[PDB]
Amino acid sequence: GRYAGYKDALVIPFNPPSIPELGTAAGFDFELTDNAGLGHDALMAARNQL
Amino acid sequence: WASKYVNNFLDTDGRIKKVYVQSDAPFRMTPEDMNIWYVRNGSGGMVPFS
Repeated sequence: GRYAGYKDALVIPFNPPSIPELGTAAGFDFELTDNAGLGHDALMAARNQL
Repeated sequence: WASKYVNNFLDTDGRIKKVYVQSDAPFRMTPEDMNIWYVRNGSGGMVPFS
């Protein structure tokens, strides 16, 4: 409530998980990679596209 | 004659890679080629290996 309406910063309150290494059961972790030596700009173009 | 690894450069594929210095082949093939090579002395003048 206090900080969602706050222009100066992004503030995320949260209760730490008991075992953080597990993340969330619904969660997925993906790695988009530059496999042809196409460069940072191309990889982030792809990131934003995806 | 032996060639020398100087340092690394960033090839256009983004991978760090090597930089070598050596004589071009025509000037390091035969014992008469070593006469072509000039050092320079404390005075700024070129002196041949011969």
